[PDB]
Amino acid sequence: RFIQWLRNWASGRDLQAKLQLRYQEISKRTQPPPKLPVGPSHKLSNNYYCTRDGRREAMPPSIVMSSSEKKAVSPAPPIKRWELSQDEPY
Amino acid sequence: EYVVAKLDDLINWARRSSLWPMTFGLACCAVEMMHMAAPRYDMDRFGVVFRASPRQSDVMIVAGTLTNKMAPALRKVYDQMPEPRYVVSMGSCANGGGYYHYSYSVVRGCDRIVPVDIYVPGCPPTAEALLYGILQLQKKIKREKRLRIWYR
Amino acid sequence: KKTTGLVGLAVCETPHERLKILYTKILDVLGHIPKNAAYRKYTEQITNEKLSMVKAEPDVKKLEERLQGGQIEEVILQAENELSLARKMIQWKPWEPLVEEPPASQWKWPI
Amino acid sequence: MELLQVLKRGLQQVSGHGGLRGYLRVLFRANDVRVGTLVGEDKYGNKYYEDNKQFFGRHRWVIYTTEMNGKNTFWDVDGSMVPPEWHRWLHCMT
Amino acid sequence: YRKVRFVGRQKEVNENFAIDLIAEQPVSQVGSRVISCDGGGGALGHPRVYINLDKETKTGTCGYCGLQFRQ
Amino acid sequence: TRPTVRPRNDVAHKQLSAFGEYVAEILPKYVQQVQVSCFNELEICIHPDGVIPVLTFLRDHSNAQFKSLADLTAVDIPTRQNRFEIVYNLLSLRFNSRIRVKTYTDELTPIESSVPVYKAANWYEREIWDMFGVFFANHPDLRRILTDYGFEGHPFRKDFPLSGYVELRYDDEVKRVVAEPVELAQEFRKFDLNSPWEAFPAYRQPPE
Amino acid sequence: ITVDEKLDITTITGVPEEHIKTRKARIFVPARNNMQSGVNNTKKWKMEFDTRERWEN
Amino acid sequence: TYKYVNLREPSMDMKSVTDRAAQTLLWTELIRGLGMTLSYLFREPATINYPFEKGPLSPRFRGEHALRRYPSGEERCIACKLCEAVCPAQAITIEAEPRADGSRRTTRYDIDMTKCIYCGFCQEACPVDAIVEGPNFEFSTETHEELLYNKEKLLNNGDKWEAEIAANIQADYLYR
Amino acid sequence: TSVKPIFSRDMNEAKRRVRELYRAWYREVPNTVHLFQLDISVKQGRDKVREMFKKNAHITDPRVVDLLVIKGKMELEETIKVWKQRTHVMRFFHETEAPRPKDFLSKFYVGHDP
Amino acid sequence: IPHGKGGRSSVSGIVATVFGATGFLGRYVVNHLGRMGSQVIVPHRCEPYDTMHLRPMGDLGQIIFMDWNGRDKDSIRRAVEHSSVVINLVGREWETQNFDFEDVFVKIPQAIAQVSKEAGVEKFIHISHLNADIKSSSKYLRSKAVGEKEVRETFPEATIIKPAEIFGREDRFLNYFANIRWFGGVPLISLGKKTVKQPVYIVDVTKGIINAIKDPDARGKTFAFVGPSRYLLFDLVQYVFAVAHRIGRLFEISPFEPWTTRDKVERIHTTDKILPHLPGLEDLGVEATPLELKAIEVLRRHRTYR
Amino acid sequence: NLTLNFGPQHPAAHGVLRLVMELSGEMVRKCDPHIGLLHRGTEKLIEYKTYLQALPYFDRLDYVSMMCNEQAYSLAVEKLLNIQPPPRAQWIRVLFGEITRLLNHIMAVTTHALDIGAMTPFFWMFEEREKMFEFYERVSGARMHAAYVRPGGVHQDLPLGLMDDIYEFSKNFSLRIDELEEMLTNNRIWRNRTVDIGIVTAEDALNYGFSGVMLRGSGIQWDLRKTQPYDVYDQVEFDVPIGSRGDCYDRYLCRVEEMRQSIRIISQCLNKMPPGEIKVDDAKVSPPKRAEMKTSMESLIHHFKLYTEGYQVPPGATYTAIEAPKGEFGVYLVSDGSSRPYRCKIKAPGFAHLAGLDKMSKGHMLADVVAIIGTQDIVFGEVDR
Ligand SMILES: NC(=O)c1ccc[n+]([C@@H]2O[C@H](COP(=O)([O-])OP(=O)(O)OC[C@H]3O[C@@H](n4cnc5c(N)ncnc54)[C@H](OP(=O)(O)O)[C@@H]3O)[C@@H](O)[C@H]2O)c1
Ligand code: SF4
Ligand code: SF4
Ligand code: SF4
Ligand SMILES: [Zn+2]
Repeated sequence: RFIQWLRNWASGRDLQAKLQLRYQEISKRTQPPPKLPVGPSHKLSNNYYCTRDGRREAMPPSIVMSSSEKKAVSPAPPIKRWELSQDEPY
Repeated sequence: EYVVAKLDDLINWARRSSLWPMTFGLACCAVEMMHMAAPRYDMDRFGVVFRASPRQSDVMIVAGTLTNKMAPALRKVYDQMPEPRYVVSMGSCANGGGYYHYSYSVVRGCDRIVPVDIYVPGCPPTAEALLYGILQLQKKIKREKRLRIWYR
Repeated sequence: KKTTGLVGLAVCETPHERLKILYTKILDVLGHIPKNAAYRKYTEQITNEKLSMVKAEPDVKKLEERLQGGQIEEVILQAENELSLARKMIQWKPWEPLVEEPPASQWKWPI
Repeated sequence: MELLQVLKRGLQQVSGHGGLRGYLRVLFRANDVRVGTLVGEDKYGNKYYEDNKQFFGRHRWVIYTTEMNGKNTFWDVDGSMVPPEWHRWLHCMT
Repeated sequence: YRKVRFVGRQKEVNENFAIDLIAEQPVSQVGSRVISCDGGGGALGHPRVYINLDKETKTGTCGYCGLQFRQ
Repeated sequence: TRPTVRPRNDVAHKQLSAFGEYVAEILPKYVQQVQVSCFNELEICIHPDGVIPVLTFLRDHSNAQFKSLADLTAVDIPTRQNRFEIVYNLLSLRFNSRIRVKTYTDELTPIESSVPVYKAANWYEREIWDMFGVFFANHPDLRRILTDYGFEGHPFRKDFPLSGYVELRYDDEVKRVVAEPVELAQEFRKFDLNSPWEAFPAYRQPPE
Repeated sequence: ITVDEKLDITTITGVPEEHIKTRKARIFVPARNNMQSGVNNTKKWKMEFDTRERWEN
Repeated sequence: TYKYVNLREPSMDMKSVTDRAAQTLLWTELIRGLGMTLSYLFREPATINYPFEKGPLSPRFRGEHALRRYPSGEERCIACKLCEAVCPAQAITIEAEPRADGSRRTTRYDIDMTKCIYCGFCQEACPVDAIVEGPNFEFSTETHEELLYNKEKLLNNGDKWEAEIAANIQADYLYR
Repeated sequence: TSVKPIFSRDMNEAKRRVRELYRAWYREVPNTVHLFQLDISVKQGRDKVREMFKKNAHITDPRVVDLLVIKGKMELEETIKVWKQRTHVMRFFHETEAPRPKDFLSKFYVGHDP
Repeated sequence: IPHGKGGRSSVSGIVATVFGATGFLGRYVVNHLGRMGSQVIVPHRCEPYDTMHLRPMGDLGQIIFMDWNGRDKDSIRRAVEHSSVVINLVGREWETQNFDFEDVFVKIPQAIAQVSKEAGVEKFIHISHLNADIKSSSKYLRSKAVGEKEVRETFPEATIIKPAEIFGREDRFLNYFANIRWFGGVPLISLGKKTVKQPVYIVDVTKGIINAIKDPDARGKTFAFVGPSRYLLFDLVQYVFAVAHRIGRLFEISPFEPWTTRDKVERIHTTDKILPHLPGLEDLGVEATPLELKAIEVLRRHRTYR
Repeated sequence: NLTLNFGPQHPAAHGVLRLVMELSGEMVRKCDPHIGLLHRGTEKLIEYKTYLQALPYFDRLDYVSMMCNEQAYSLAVEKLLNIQPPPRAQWIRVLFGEITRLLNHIMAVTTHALDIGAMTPFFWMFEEREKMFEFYERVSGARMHAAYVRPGGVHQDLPLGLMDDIYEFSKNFSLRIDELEEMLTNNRIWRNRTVDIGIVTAEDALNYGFSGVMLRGSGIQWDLRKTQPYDVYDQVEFDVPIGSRGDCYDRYLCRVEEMRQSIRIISQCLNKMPPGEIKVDDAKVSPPKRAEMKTSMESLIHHFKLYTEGYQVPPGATYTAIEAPKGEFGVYLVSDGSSRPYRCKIKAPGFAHLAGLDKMSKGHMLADVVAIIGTQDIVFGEVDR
């Protein structure tokens, strides 16, 4: 129709990516009942406490406090640089 | 009289047909009102225009949480409104101050300062019950100006 | 190049000898400190480590490798402040021993 | 010349449902003027029209007519007058 | 004393009561020793609990279950 | 040991055990305790005489850049005989390393502030004055931020109770919004939650 | 340095309003809620102030 | 990695300036672009006629409080106080008592609908699944003195509907 | 006391400072009373100024008075400018508050010994 | 019975009932009654919006609103059936176009001298005026003293209060002056003979009630309100233009809320400094207010600074 | 000099932030704003709560982020508790953690373009924003403020759907970002409205302690998104934008390319999710399932006690920060050793990002100053740190 192509001369022409999803091909509903898998060592005869010790980790280790040709070690190796992401860097 | 009381079905209709609100954006209840301004539940042109200068208001809206550093500034703007005014406060932190309620510096209620008429509950009232509060407000206007000086 | 990457600096001007003064500018002031603190033992270690690789080889880009700063004009600023650092090491005295030990139970965490 | 090819679609759409009284009565509440095709059953006179599956948010619109529990005729509806079974449906929850 | 706050307010009050509505139940019977009570349906309602029914033919509504259970 | 336990690493636990060691070696004037956290963090306990120069030493170097002042906080600890605890947190840009500076103090004893050393402490340093009363030295503009104009409490310490004393109300007696003593509608019911039996073996106290 | 060693018992005021002289604190040991027998809730001194009226709202 | 955006030197020759000279002088910009992207007016207005039309929701949507009960009425609540101890605003207050039959029930039951911050943990803390956040946003009374819900609102409010509530739990209880 | 002071040393850089800003308040009380557009008499303001200074005169230790100096000076920052919108200055006067009894027979008829 | 501090959210025992309470006098009195905390029961006549500014004085649950006419009986009885004390301040100026205006000071205080008194109330207090005398002046000033005696038959002990002229913020008598922007400012009536009466200040008025509301023993012993020092002069009218430097009406305007060129103009120029043997204000203490300090507040004209 | 306080004015934007202006005739040269309109008593309030109960008060700290806040809290707690979260759970925290950036970077442009005064790009994008809150309601509990991330990983699994929805959503979004490119980039007046404004590029642009954009887009390449991991977050491919000079228009053009990265990551994340569980299995932290807390004996005692009190956290201080979509997010969570935490000091952006308004403003107009503020993207209630 003639009101259609005036939208297609202005700002390109899209015709499919509407601002509403109110039309068809929006996902309406889903049928099936769910059931969840129970995976991570929930079972028996090997899955067993004192192996999984998720807590009880010790104190922060004290280093030499009050009461030699060292190489002047950095806290970490320095940050090596970056690439330039070869899609369109300009 | 049937002649005179017919007139206030225009005037008390006209004030509930054009409301020019102020909004006090202070906390997370401000953001949801912007989605009411967004044209899904398009707030404009259902009787009520968008934002407006502080002079020309009828319905002020306090949203969010009040602090003691804002309790003077609220009353001064509340004085500058004209006479047929109404106060409607959304947000559960404008009805008792939500939680933050036992804090040392939050205004307890937004009712011990201004007299408020309609209480919408909820951390954010979902811009779905709030148009329902506004249609409650226009439903509240069933008052009369005639048969007030015509009685006394 | 005309922009140095990191905006706010300018390539000003010459590598390989603006640096070579400023390392040697520090090393003469470095000798002024009384040598009992190991501050000299590591600072003179890394400057002699640096200036040996600094003096004097092409190119600018090769001097970026084996000298882990930013760009070469910013490597000035890596040692620019360090000259301002070491001259105030004479003013206060860190080589002096500890002062004001805490009262014997303070850095215990669980109350 | 598109002032008549879509006007033939709109002519039956305006005139051919209720005539002049069924059009002007439903006109005086809002611009909700396009008549729904499919109808619901419940309950009083509020036939919840289900549209032609070409909308969402505006496909399952309702009609308020008259005095659910002793109210006024036509000019005071807060929208809370729906029975508490359609909240499963009118909110599009199922 | 308090009777003035609702004048023209009609006192919206509940109608039914669950103070005594257990007593109109057809009190169940089995003729066994110990019974499950996942009443109201499985995975909802009150949790599983086992009751001894030997003594004045009853159970005692299990507390949780509420329904009068007996033999 | 298993899945669903955090896999620790030893590389960062090695260098942070290595780097912070020769820090106390080259300033044994201010450093009084260094400790390594078991998850790659470092504390350098410093008596506040060296509040300026140790920062000034970490302000610039060639082996330690550390020019990203992230976090100034303040922690109170009663029953310490010197209450408060100013704790910094600074970031090395070139090295991706976190280190904190724990400096104790007391109330009336001032602290030489970090105003020439850092200019990100412009609003952070004033906050401790408003909340605790720790008067930092030589700040160009000490004022009142994040509190109301009439408080006298410095509330973030422990003796200040949950509500204040200043529950505010309006009257039409003349125009004013007047203060009043505080009145609640509900107690804020305080529970009791500490279960006994000592779930932690590692942090066991000296049994005296 | 400006050390200026001096002596005074530090009594600080002005921060509360009047409840310095009004109230009296209490320092005690919480001792074994005797519905059970866990002794972890010893070893820490606590405080609690005066209790005043609780009416009906 | 990197990308250098807005980093492009100009053309600076004979012909390409005429593309930058016709731009400023005759405005081939600002009309082809900005007068066409506004119009773009012929699209359908996506507005919900709120008193008639309503929007979408989810089966796990929160809202008004209500209480459930068993088949023929039993007061599913057992007054095990767990919803109280996890309410962040302490909007719950419950006084219980042994009712004369023997099983314990409630005497006072409160939800500070002002204070209620809707963390919904009460729905996920009851073992006998008593309190339920009912999905109805019908609200907005006119006093502060009204929204404090006593018990005889909530059992009534839990019995204005149940088929609304009983279908949403039954479609969602498998996930949680 | 192994602690450095703030400004004063011992009592004589101190007591000249509390006298100092008193004049700054004293020319301020007539200056603000027409500025903040409130209506009391101006002598009441000068009585309330000396009310505040005289009450805390039971101090025999430096750097606490000096701590009040920083508190006393910071009051003038909002005061000389306009940062207290007609309420905080009125907050000094316990005006609409009901009077405390402060008498033993008077306390006994009302209250569970507050 | 009382409990705790009466700052806010207390009980304080009393349960009052204040009629009228929409004008200048009746509003400002109740604004003390919701401060100490009580069950204030205020019924209004025909005005839902005109009590909106009243509510933020009582905290929560302390106030309650009801509807009543006054010529009806049970609307003045259903509300007052559960209380302890009750005061009244109802009345106004000029005769309505529909009302009777004579019996409103006769049968309307009698309409609450009905079963209201019989129901079990005590310390019922009515208002008087200092100038309401049985003499032949005026149509409004007299016919107020008729209610002072003909209704005094009922409630044999009341302590009916007798105020003088009052000055506050939004009264009529002091705002009758400086609302006279006109082509001539004339006093009443170009003479400095009788001016003026006793302008007691409005804080003293509301303070007299709250001391008397559990005084005790103040029934029958009627009281009078002392004014300022001491009589007053003609200078007051010159005092206006010197320092001033020379609610449910309608939708547009009220047709008749006039300056009333009738017996309004004489009801104030009839001073009558009455008998000092009434106790009546200093014994119901403590009330002592000048005029020169409260005059800056109420007057408001174009200069506002100098 | 005139001392106007153009702020408390409810002139759109956000009627707050009342400040002073000691303007020198027309130029400003002195700006000293006031904050504290919402102090709310936050950091004192948490000292009485437990760990699970205090959790939504992190959620209400922004206006916008719902899953980027509480991402900086559970990851600040799970380090203390020696837990890695289960692998299905980590793919959701990156999914919603890379969907809130498509809420800030829409609001950070439109609300800036409203103070400026353009009307139509405010309504042209929030109408597309509605297609995204249906997700939040479908998965967690509400419109915005969702107590959804827990310390024990994800609360519950997202239902059937939400995989042909997000792929339906994200395949039609780049046309909408190509709209605003025509609306603002190629336009001249908006370019003329913002070029060479707020030129702050020196080493005091980092000595002020700024976080990202109003960083790297002005120069210094650094970010917390591929030098520091969170979860499965390094196993996806993307790049980070850098602008040319140090003004607002070269921190604006970060945000167009930033939204062109979140579409790639979502279209990269959906291909890699395995089926699995939700919670941590050892159940001293996660609650057990509803079908379990009605059958066995072990389930209730590790259910009924887990809501009366909370967890058991070991002592020792900790600290972390993540990428909030406007900056770093410091949390210095002091632990004591019980169900109730000790001090919880937060660092939010805006402390640095608005104290440096003093340097950034002067030498310029008054109408410049409102155009400055909507570039840093400052939200109040978040300056309550
Ligand atoms: N102490 C003095 O100096 C002085 C001076 C002048 C007059 N008075 C008299 O003392 C009292 C002071 O009143 P005010 O200064 O506050 O002004 P006011 O407006 O007259 O207040 C008295 C209340 O009585 C109400 N009223 C009038 N007629 C009524 C009727 N038939 N039925 C029910 N209510 C009626 C009035 O309006 P509503 O009907 O809307 O409630 C008003 O609210 C009045 O009785 C007044 O006549 C005293
Ligand atoms: S609790 Fe409610 S009022 Fe407060 S910030 Fe959140 S949504 Fe807004
Ligand atoms: S929901 Fe649970 S805790 Fe709350 S009253 Fe019911 S049984 Fe008790
Ligand atoms: S609904 Fe929210 S505020 Fe109310 S009890 Fe449940 S979790 Fe607490
Ligand atoms: Zn059972």
